[PDB]
Amino acid sequence: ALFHVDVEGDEI
Amino acid sequence: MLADSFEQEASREVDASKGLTNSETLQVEQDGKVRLSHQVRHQVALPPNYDYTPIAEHKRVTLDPFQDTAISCIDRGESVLVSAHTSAGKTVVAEYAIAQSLKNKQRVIYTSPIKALSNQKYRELLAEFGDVGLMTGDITINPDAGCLVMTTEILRSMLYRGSEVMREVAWVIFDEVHYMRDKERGVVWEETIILLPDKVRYVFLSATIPNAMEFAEWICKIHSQPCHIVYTNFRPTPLQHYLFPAHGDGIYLVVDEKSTFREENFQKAMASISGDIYKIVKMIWKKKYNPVIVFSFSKRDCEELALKMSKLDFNSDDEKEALTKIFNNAIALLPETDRELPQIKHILPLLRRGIGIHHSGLLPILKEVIEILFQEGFLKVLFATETFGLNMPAKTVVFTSVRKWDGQQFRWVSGGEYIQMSGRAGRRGLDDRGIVIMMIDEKMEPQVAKGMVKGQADRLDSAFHLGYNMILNLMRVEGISPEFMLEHSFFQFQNVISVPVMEKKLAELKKDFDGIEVEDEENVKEYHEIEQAIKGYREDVRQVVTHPANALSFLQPGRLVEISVNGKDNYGWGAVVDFAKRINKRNPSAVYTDHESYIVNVVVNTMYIDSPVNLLKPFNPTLPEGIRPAEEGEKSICAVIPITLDSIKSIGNLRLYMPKDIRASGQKETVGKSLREVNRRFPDGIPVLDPVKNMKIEDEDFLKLMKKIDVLNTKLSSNPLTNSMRLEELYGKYSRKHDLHEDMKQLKRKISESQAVIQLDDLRRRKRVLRRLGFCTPNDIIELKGRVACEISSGDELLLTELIFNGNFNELKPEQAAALLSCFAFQERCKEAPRLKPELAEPLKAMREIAAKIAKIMKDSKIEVVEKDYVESFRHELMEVVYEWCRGATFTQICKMTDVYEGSLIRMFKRLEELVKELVDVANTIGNSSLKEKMEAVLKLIHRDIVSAGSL
Repeated sequence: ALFHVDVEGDEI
Repeated sequence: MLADSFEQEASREVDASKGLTNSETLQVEQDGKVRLSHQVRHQVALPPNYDYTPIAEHKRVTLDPFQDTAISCIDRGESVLVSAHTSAGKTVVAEYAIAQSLKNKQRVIYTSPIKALSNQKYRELLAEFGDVGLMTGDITINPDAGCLVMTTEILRSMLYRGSEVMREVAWVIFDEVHYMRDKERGVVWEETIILLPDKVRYVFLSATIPNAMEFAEWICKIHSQPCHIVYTNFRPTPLQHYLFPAHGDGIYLVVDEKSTFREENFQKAMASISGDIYKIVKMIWKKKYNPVIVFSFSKRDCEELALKMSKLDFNSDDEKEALTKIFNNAIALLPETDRELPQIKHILPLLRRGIGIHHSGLLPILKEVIEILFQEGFLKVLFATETFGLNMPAKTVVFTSVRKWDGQQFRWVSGGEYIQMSGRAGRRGLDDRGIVIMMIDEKMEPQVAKGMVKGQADRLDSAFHLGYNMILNLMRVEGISPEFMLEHSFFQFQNVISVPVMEKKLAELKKDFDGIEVEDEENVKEYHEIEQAIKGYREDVRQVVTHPANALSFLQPGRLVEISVNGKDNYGWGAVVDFAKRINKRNPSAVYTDHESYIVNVVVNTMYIDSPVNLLKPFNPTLPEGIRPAEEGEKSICAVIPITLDSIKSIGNLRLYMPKDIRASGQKETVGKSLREVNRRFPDGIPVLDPVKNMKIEDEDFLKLMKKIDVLNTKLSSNPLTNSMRLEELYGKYSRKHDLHEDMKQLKRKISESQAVIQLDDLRRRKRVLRRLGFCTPNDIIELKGRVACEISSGDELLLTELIFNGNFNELKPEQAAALLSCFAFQERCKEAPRLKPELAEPLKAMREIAAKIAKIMKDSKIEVVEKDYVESFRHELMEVVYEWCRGATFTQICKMTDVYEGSLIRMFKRLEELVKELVDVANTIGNSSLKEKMEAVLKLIHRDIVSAGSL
């Protein structure tokens, strides 16, 4: 909707 | 034991005034004038079993009743502390005491706090009486005169010797006694006042202070004599206080001549809150309410503001030619080489136009000229700083901001600071009223304002502390004990009066304790201890979660975070906007906590609406006073705040869609709306990121911490109380007691610490440092190393002594030693200097090595000391400045070499001169002729050109 669920962390 | 506590009212009439309002402020009497009133308070501290007769019946053998009462005490021969504002007329009391001693052929001493004020009082007193003399640290003149004006610092050294001059001394007058609380030089006043003879009487002249009785009781207990107080908030020139909301055209009277707070005008003033200095000066000029002092708190803010006054001119060409002649004549005292200095030439155009600058950075010649030209009415507006005792009265005073800059934050001006600066308004006789104007740029609350413009003065709190040079001096004298000072210090007297108010809190605190009793205490206590253990371990994992190594990888834009800054202000759930490394532009290479090493910009939706967010700095996470989470029942505004990692309570599993420019118009509103939705879809709370599964924290020690938590939970789940209905009820009754018990235990120890003598342990710890360094024998019999430390007072007596005896100055050059000693005379901070060449870095490291040897001994001797902090306290940033100054460089060359203002350089050079002169006299006692020739060559090398120039 206005966002997303994010659980992965960028740049390892 | 006290008595005779009567108050008496004194009324007078003053000419009417509409001030800046288009209406009269106070209802005028039938005579066409306004009736004012002030109260004069009196108390007396009596020694036990003393024959006392109440005042208001003494007969003397254009005065205010506060002067009449204080003079009546002096006529009766009893000490008196007078507390009133700067212009209230306290000097009338000193003149009576100085006269009553002459008419009895007795001697009176007068002590002035800061430098030249004694010398000016010396000249002023001769014309009033004739039989007056002066004694000072710099110069010595006429001791035989009946009356003697003497420096306060010189009196302390004079009472250790016991010069017996007090044989025929009847009164000692301390002017501006409240400087006893100065954290740097306040200990001296307490020292001298302790060492006074019990047979001598005293007259204490102090500003408005609330705790005047504490001082009188202290005098009464030490010197076994009665001591009166006379207090009056009486302001001779009535004051009017205005608020100027910024970017507006309004001016509002918030409190008037009767100190009544005008409520309606205030809420009007706050309603207008949504260049400015230019408008106010032009107003005061056209309304003929000059001179004006516009106070700025920074030296650069003063110069910048005056630069914004480039348009206006306030002086006619006859006056412009007049003051320029006075300016040129004063410049003549400088060498011809320094008369073309940039600070000198750039300030003259401002002076010709009638605008002056006055700050500590000015050259000593310039500051003196600007002060005089302002007295002559040549300067119509003066841009000045809070730091001034000078006689610089103006009829209107303006404050640039309603906040003062703290060491690391912008704090609201205190009640005291407002009192001390509003007093610079109004002139006796000349002006019917004094105007103070404060520019405010924040929707400040009413109770906050009353606490400021109508607040109360600061207390006179003792600053007595032990000093190494002080203890060593007391060893040489056979008559006074260091324990004796502590037992008589005003500090100790303030603790012995504190414990009855602490005991009242304690007995009240236990009353709530006895009334609380929880059934099944053993089971409830175990449950409490386990939950506390869980609370501790869970806070421990938060530090591991918020550490940059693990947290930064997951701090994408839009990430949801729970914000709790400094464990106090809880802003709720917000969204990360960006993050960057902390660099500290000022004082680079400063150490940062791992958690404080980074700054995160987060959007929040729970900011209080009237919180002044315009003060936020991009990378300064110290939230200014007034920026706070919205309280219950208060409006919320979306804003972006900076935080360190420690301000994150938990990290969320969700992440929002953020615009490219969060700074754009209405973007904080749209994100604040999304935050409201995420807070709405998850009323119970946001799910956190799993540290092991989601955040992939695999460290083995971290895994053992998590297992330690799981054990306590299953341990908690097997407790009998977990399945109880009264659990929340029976737990709160206990947790309220445990908090109380920890509060009582704190207070039980607090009274114990004050029951004994203050810093009595610190005295034993300092003496241990002296015995270890060789300053006195293991039986505290003074040593030569200790003797020479008594002569040093313009610097660290311990380190300078260790450097001299170790021969650190032997292998150096006079230009090198001067740079070394500069580290002992420059206390103020400045920008980090470039890396020192090997010619100056070797004697610096040679001193830093000795410094660490001292710091480790202080820590080992059980003194609270940070070793790293002590070694860096000796500022080396001016070493290259002092070195090149000795090599022949001109003043123009060294000024372009640092960011330190010109006046500050002059002050430290002269302060370095004073220190080197002390080491010259020390070389006589130690009998080191090679060191004497060295320091003398250093002094002649510094003392040249501008630093050697004199004053007007």
